[PDB]
Amino acid sequence: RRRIILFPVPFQGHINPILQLANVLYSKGFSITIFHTNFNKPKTSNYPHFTFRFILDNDERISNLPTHGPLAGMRIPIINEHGADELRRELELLMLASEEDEEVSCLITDALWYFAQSVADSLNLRRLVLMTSSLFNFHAHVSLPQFDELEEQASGFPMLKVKDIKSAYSNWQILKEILGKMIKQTKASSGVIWNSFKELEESELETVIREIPAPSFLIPLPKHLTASSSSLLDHDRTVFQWLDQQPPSSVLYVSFGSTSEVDEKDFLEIARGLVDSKQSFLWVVRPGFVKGSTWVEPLPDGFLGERGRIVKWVPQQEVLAHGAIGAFWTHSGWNSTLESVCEGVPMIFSDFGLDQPLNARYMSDVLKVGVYLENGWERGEIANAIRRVMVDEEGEYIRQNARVLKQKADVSLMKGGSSYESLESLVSYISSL
Ligand SMILES: O=c1ccn([C@@H]2O[C@H](COP(=O)(O)OP(=O)(O)O)[C@@H](O)[C@H]2O)c(=O)[nH]1
Repeated sequence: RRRIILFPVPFQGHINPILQLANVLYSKGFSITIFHTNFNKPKTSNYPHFTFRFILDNDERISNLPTHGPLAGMRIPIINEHGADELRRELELLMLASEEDEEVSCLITDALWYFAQSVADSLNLRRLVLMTSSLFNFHAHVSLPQFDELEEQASGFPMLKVKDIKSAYSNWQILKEILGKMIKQTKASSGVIWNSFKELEESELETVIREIPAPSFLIPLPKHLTASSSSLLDHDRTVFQWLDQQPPSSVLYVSFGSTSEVDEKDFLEIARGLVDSKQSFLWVVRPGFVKGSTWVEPLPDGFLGERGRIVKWVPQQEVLAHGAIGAFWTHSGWNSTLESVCEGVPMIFSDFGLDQPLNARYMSDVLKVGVYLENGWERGEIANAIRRVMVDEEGEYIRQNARVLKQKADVSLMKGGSSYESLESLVSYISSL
């Protein structure tokens, strides 16, 4: 009796949170249509209860781009600057074809689809925005003019060091423009859904209240459901029979997300830090991860030994919840970070720029749930980080913080919790649009 249209950005880390939201909203009585590009499409047969519509790449034009590297997502700007007419065409089709007693309540877009705002306005259709990065991260964007007028303790941001900012915003006419339209149009939206929870980013709520005149809602989506049904790669599910053989809290999970890439100098250094830590590890290396190779070709044989295993892909949150996991070495993508937080797993942080440095520093020095490794890649430093989080008594407090943080995330979903009442408002709000 009330349908919601959800249009994600076709990259994991963007597909994952939006389909989590859609499932949650489905949990609350709404119908779901997903607008998706054919590129990077998820497995629609995992969502029998969703209707999928494929758009904007079907009859191609400027999107005959490469499918796998740092230059896909050039689709993002292209579609932003050229997709408006098709989007309006497709939305109008769907609103024609519903109704008997089925309105369309709103359109929820990834905040990167800033072109969607004027399209929805043109159809008198409320639009809601979904942020896939943190509130802290929005607090640094919407402060990127004090930074410009000007190495350690960033002025007006004691959380961060200058290294942090100068690595985060190091491509800054490259995405200056589209980062700002993004903000411009989520301010002008009818509401913003944030994938976190109030007690995770309490220090950041004031900014969001004062910068964004639309209502905000903080929902830790990974506490509602994992993102597994929206996996673009196939799960290596054999890891769990191997995890069932390990003692509790004695495996380090290692994974640098869906898009990062490292050059062989560094890939072989990470291996040795793993071996040098003498901890057991389950290492996800996406085929593509390494400069030179397809998968993990520069790796010698048995080099990991009896304690190491390597795979192309897992159901990450489910692994983070297995009792064998004692720590998570991550590139600090916001989804991974939130998943590890919601499962109570402490982290070792690396990063590849772009919100990742700020996620790492916030979890490292504010919440104190991990060790920020990046002054580079060095074996002994890597081994020291793994052991301080996993074994050292010095790091008992980080492990303890991780457990309490998860409890805070659990409590927030209970009646009178921040996340509970946030979701309750969101449903109420959408139902009156
Ligand atoms: O082997 C893997 C590696 C990662 N992921 C998921 O991929 C997403 C990556 O999102 P994130 O923001 O952390 O990283 P990004 O790829 O955007 O840098 C997370 O939900 C992970 O749980 C997964 O399911 N299996």
